[PDB]
Amino acid sequence: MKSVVTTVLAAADAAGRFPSGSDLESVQGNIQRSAARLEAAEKLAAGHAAVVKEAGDVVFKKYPYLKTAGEAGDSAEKVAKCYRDIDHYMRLINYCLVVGGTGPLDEWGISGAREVYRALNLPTAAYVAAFQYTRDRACAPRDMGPQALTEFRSYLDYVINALS
Amino acid sequence: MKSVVTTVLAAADAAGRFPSGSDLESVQGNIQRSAARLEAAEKLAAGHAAVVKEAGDVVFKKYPYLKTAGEAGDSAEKVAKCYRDIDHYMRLINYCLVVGGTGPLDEWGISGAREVYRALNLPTAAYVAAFQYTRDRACAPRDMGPQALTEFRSYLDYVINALS
Amino acid sequence: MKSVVTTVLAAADAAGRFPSGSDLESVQGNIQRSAARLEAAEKLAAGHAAVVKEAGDVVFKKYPYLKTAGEAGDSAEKVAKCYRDIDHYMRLINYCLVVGGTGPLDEWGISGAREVYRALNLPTAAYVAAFQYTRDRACAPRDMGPQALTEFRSYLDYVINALS
Amino acid sequence: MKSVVTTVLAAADAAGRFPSGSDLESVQGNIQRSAARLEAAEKLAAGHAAVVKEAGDVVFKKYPYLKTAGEAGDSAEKVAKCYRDIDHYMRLINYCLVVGGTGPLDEWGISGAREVYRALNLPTAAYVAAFQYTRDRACAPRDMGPQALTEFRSYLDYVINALS
Amino acid sequence: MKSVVTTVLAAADAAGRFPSGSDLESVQGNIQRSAARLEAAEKLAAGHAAVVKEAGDVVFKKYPYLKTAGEAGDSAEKVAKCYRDIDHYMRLINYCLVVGGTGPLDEWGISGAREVYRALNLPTAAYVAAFQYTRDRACAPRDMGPQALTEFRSYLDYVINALS
Amino acid sequence: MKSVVTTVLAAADAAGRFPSGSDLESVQGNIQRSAARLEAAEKLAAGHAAVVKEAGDVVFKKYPYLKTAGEAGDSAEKVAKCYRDIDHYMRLINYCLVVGGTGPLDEWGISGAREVYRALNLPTAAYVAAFQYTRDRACAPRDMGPQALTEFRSYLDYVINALS
Amino acid sequence: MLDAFSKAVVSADQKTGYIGGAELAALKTYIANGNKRLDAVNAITSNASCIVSDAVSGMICENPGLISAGGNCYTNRRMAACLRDGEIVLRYVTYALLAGDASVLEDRCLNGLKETYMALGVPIPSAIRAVSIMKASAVAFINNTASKRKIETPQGDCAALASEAGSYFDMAASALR
Amino acid sequence: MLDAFSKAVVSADQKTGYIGGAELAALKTYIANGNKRLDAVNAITSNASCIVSDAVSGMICENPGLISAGGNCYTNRRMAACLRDGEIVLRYVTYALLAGDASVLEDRCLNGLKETYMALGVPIPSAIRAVSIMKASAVAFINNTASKRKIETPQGDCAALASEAGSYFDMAASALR
Amino acid sequence: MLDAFSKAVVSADQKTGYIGGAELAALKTYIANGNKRLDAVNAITSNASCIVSDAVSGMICENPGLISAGGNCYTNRRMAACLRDGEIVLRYVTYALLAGDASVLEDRCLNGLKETYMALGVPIPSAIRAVSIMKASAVAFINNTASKRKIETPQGDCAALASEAGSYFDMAASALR
Amino acid sequence: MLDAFSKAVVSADQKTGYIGGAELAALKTYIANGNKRLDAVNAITSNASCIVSDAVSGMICENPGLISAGGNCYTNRRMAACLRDGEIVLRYVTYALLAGDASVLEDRCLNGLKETYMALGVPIPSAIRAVSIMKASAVAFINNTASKRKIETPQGDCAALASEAGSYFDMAASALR
Amino acid sequence: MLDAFSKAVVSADQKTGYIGGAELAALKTYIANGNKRLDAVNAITSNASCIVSDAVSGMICENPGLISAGGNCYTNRRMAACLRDGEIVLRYVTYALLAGDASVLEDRCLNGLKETYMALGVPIPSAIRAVSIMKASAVAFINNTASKRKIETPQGDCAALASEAGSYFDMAASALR
Amino acid sequence: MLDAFSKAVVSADQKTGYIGGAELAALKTYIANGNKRLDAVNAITSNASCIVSDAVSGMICENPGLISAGGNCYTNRRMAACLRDGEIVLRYVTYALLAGDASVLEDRCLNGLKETYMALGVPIPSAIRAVSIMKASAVAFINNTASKRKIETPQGDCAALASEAGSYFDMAASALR
Repeated sequence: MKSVVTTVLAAADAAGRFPSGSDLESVQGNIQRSAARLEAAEKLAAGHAAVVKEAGDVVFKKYPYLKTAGEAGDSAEKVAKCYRDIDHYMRLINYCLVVGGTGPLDEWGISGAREVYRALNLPTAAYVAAFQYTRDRACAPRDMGPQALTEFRSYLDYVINALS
Repeated sequence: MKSVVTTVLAAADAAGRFPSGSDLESVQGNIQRSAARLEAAEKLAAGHAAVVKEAGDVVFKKYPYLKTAGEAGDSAEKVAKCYRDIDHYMRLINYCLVVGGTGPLDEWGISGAREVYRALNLPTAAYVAAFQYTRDRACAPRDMGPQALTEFRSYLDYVINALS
Repeated sequence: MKSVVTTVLAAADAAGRFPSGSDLESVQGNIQRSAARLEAAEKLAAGHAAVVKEAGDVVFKKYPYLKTAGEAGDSAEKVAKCYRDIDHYMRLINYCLVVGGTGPLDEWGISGAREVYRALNLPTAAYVAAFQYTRDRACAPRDMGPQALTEFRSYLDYVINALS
Repeated sequence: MKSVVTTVLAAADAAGRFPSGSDLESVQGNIQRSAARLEAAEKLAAGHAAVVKEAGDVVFKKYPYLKTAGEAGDSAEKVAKCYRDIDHYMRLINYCLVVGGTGPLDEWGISGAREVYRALNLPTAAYVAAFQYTRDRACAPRDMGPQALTEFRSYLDYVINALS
Repeated sequence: MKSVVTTVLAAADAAGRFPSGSDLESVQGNIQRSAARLEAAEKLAAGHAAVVKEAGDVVFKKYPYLKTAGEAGDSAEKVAKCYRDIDHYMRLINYCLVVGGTGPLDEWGISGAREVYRALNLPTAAYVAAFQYTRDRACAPRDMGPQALTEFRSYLDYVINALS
Repeated sequence: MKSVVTTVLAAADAAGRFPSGSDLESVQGNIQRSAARLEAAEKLAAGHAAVVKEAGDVVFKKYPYLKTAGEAGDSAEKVAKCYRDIDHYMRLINYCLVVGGTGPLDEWGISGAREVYRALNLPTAAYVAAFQYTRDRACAPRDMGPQALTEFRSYLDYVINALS
Repeated sequence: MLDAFSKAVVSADQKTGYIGGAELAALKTYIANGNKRLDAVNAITSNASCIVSDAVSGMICENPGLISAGGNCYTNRRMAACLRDGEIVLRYVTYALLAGDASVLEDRCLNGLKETYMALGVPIPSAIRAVSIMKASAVAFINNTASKRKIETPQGDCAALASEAGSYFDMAASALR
Repeated sequence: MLDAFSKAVVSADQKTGYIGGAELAALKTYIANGNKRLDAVNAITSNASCIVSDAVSGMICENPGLISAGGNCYTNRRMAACLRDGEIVLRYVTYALLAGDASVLEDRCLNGLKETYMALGVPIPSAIRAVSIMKASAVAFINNTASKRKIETPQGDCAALASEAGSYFDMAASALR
Repeated sequence: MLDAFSKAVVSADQKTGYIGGAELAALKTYIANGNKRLDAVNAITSNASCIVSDAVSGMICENPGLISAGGNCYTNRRMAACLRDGEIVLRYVTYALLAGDASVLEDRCLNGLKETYMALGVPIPSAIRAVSIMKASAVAFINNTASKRKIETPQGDCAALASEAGSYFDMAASALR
Repeated sequence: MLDAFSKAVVSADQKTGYIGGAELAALKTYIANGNKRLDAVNAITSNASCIVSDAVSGMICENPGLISAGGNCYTNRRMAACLRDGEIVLRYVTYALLAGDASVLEDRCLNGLKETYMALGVPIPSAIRAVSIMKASAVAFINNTASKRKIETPQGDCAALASEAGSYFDMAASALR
Repeated sequence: MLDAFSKAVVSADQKTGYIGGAELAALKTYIANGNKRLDAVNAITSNASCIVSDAVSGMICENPGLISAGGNCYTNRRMAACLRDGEIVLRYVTYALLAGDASVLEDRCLNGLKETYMALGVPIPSAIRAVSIMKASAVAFINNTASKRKIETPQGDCAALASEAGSYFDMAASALR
Repeated sequence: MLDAFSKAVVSADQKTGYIGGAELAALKTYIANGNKRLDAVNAITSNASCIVSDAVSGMICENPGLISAGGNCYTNRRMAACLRDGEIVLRYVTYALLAGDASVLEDRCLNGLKETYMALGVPIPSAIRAVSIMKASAVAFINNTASKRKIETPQGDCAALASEAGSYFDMAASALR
């Protein structure tokens, strides 16, 4: 799972090397940046219910066609799966912020996504609208400090780019 | 050249990835640890001639058999090359301290050394003596601060282990 | 380009073989099925402009959200590109019907399409609607004979499945 | 085993593809050509005794040296093995005509043949004489129709070329 | 070209090794066995025309069917090529005897022979007869010494086995 | 294990060949050279005690620094391991002389040696002094005949070159 | 791989026999039904994406534990792998139906699959259900009885072809049990 | 590779045009002559070993320098390589005739061959003669005028197919000049 | 590859010199501006998909010949390849900006690219325009002047970083001339 | 591989849970002890050659049969292989200590090692002793209690880090039993 | 692989012993018989094709079921494979006889062969018979008692060499039981 | 590769001639001098490490620019590569001397070396000097005139072998010009 330490350890292992100065120094960076991203993680863990509801509501306000027959939100149960998916992604974002890298999103959210969404008629623009809204709705200092906001927005942008 | 940033970039490049959070965080580690190692680099730049003379003097005091016929110190020009080599390594340590990684030592000092020293009857114990002495002669705060000393000693130990 | 003859020749070539009985027999299949597919090709050549207009009209009637700001049909030039793309695909279907294989669609229409449509925010459902409508609008003997219709529909389904 | 369908299926499988138009069309060719080759198969199945006896008789009339000491027909039991071999090949030709490709001959008759005949002092010209005679003895419309004759002769020529 | 020295040198080269004891010892084998094989080489150089005529005469006496229409000896120019080929092989045996290895036969006589002789309807038994006769016609001490005869016969058997 | 016969057999096996003339001839060389090297083997087997003691004594006379604290001969038990190592090598030299190639030394003495001696602070010059002394101390005809001396010295030089 | 004709050749060869009148007659009937077989194949391939996605989704809606934490369709990566496997099996089933013989399916797909799934932890009862739904699906399209999509073919009977297709899906299930 | 139909498709595509009308008429005529084309291919493949050995032997009997020491067909290894190349060229010519287009022959055989032959010291004038003999041979079998072996086909005219086959052998020779 | 520090090391090594004093001062200032550099990189990576699609679409809307038959962005396969190259170039530019040195970009991307594009028939003037649009785009995001999307960073000046990023796009264009 | 943080993520994911206050607090403590962990790693790496050579030599001096005829450290080739293995295990232990998690050690080193050693005839009790000596060694250097070589670090307590390191060596031993 | 000399070296090494007078004497005798050993090898190699073809044919004439439908020598492909295996075994037997040691035969040929044959369905009793016939054959040629072909060598006794050769064929048989 | 005998065979083959008489006499004399040739090879191989290190060190002591920064032997990696090349060239020279023919040296070492050295920036005049020093060295050992180390051989003259060895070193130098 990609993080500061697993990336330097995988490079060390490939070269048959003990950890050396640049490896330890990399881990120091992880120590420095942790306060900002763990602040963001904590805010998201405390506030996810309202974040997920706003994001889902925005999807269907932006794309009411999704509720029409033959589309991805054409039953209550499919509408709920959409909000569930948003919840899954926000949870994966919480995990990225805790780990300090994209591993959780890469492995559990992004890999295979395009194939699944294609097979199930799930337009990627719906997901993008959810994340773009979430990104731009958040503000510092109210919701978190400015560096925590940078961290939060970076993972949202990361998933937006993977889907667009 | 192995450093914090070239290691994370080589890993991103092998995966076809843009720099992401953990790469940026690694580089922040650079910014935290730089003061300690650049202090060591500067002290070594200023004092290298005296450090090299002490180390070379120690080699030939420990191993006076080197000055006898058929050995690595059996002419004035060969003795002078010994002190020169010690200076080369200290200069490469200055470079590692600047870069924040083992790259300069790896590429310019360690690679091929065992083959060269075998071909030329240069006992590795002589080099180890020079570096062990240098490592243990230095002290903080006299010569540099405590963390600068940790950095200086780490690269000396790195070389010792590469010749051991 | 995938066709009856290029498939048997690529297999003979990979084995270092002259054409043999089963290769010649395959090509006889060409001769039997050509009338049905060349009839479809000719009808499509004669009627493509009207078929394309119907299909494009259907896309924007089904998905009027495409004409709103930030979407794939939000300018006159972008709408015109949509109808153009539908024409491109129908022209590639004409080519598949002539060749007796999927080669022209594979190489010139399908390869890279998912990457292009993702980059440009072009929902695949819009294309699927165009092809499903076209497939089910046609009928025999009005527009062409029954076997010609089977051929026409097979390539439309081929494209639908490639975008699904 | 090489036939119309196994060749198109092996190509589809290598490319990870479902059967498509050119594949079905290939199988149609198999349907068209079947009457001619199955006519030939049926005539051979009904008439093989006399065909095999004529062919074997011709071998030893053309090459009476085979009956001399140290040669391939120098006992009654070896002469019988020769007629047996001819019978094996005619049976494999019957199978090729049924399958509509060279698979049965390739796998069960031709592969390893040159190695075996070299090891056992079995001149390939003897086998060639058997097949050339068989090919040129047959006629349409008496023995089969003209297209059945083309099919029959094609597999005889195929084995002649594999042995010469 | 396969010989004592090229075999040990190719093995040293594949291992990145200087010639060592067992390589030098192998080459001493050269020096011991050379007298026997150079005697055979010289006798063959002096007597090759008479040896070749005997062998070719034997081929056409054993297999007079070769002179009949459609066979390998059915013109004066084709018969002359037969005797020429026998001379080519004896010359290659002279070369093997000089070199102390099979290299000249391997590269210039055996490689591709089966493909050539199949394409041109040249029965391998005819060649085997020529070499078997030559091998068993020679005797010691009349034609050469006993060990020279062992060398001469070894290369004739080498060719016989390559055509068998 | 590398010898005259195993080298020609490994080359034959790689090419799928039976033993041929150059292979047998190589083994003849082994027969010729055997008297000299087995003479050397026998002298070494009878005289190894005094040879090993002289060699070890010479190491520590040449390099008395080895007996100082922190060096490879700084206990009686480590001094004995040095003489033991010399004994191991002389035994491996006896084996090379018996086999007629470097196999025993390559596999049991030289492979991994540089890594082991580096790890354990065992200067290669000490071993070289032992073998150089042993090589130059021996003489013909007193200790063995001149060709036996050439054989004995060749394996000593071989190990000297592997360590220098 | 074998087809319907080479399968008959393998049987004749086991008896050192020529194929003639008697044995040839069943094969002529196979040829006479050839156009229908081509239509049967087209019915599945034309609907491949729908067959697979409906079957995997049905497997899941009948066992929601598959998409719960630690379920074997949990995460997009696993869901994508399962959809892929659904398509692989369907693809080999269409190969078998075009060839008129199960060997391509057994040799290139089903051999080793149970062992693969046991080693990965892929739940076999659930896979067998996915296969069963694809069977229902594929057979309806062959018979032109699918509820939401029709296929126009000349009027007639494809019951034998639908049963043959069904049998290939049943062999997939049997190879996992 | 391209065939006759995809060659037409490539031209139509350069014009962003559909294929109907006049374009189709030539292609429908190509299909109508298809049985003759199959017989033309059968004519060559059925005689493959004969075409190649006769052409290479012919090249040699007209230039016996080729088999003197330092001739390019000297030693069995060289003669085998030359016979192999003869067969390769003939094989790609039969591919081109089956496809009704030279692309397979140009792309997979003829491209780079002159440079290969120049680098190896293969005498190009001799290679061109071997190709010319195979041309005469193959064309004779297509037209059923071969002196020692006939082929029974329905009566009619294969002049266009014989010229087309000849044109492919001519492309091989042109590729070496 | 090199970074800003190892670039200094290579120059010092050419002189057999230690790094202290004046050499170190510039490098200490590089470190002091490190947070801004991280934000500059974040600016581009966060907008990667937008930079590439806008640049390639822009190249095309200014030269619609590129999407006519026989234009180099004609067919989805070519358009996909061009979008891919856009992304590759942008990726190596972000690597260069993170490292503070062009070597990764020159060695792993730009070396050989002109010759590749010349061999394929990729129109270099069009490629240079696509690079120029990505430059304008990336620089705007670094400076926080993009018309449709802003990025919140601590107030200050990133002019030097924007010029440096621009210089890397300029190297790509120079490499193609 | 996992680290201390991704391990907590795997646990939260098994519960479909977000990581917040409660679970985040233990991880903040891990971060607060980060500098010490870095020192602990440096203590082992700085002495790697000494740790390995002392452990293999100690294993041998306690069981001289290992260097007798047919012992598994007999010949320079085997002795070199064993030293190499000592270093491999130590290297993976340092990886685990830097990551704060055993997965890299278990997955990339210990998985299959017992089976490898049983197949080769490598004596497992002796390997377990080599590992035990490295454990004593490595822990002394972490705690700065090594008899012949000291390491200057800020004054404080590394008992938890020394115990964690010890546990990774114990897992190596357990994987061989 | 080992030879007669390295085999003695392996034994001495197990005892930490030098090879001298006592042990050296048996090896000098081996050297003195060297010319005979060379003749013994030449006797087999000179007749390799005959030994193999006679043995496989004999195996078959004693068990005609091998060439019946479904017999393991049925079809030219299987017959060719069996002839090839006969030659492989004979080739390794000649290697052993030249080296004076069975290790090359055991290590490179016989190890795994029984398992290979069981997995393929190659009938082991029949293989053992083929090997037995080659043994009779090869031994007759060594002793110059073959009925149809003689070998002229200096007069003397090769009984030990014939027994040694026989033993290598017996090891082939034993490895299959 | 060729040896002295196969070189003669190649010349005879160009003339379609047998080797007897006068051709054989020179070759019989080659065999008669074989023991001296073995000693000549032994002379060089026994001193290999000494020849190479002395030649490379000699090249350097005469041109100390080679070890200044930006000299081609600067850094241990370059010095190691240069020592390696010295050894490679010497190895191929010993092969040529054992074979009595330069082909192994020309084909496997010298062909392409000038272009390799030109592409890398390896200074050819310096490489030629290193080769010249190894020549002086190797020739001295062959003639038993080396100042610090003697070799005992039976008394006689090895002038022809020394010139031949010298000619091979000269070919290496010529190959670089």
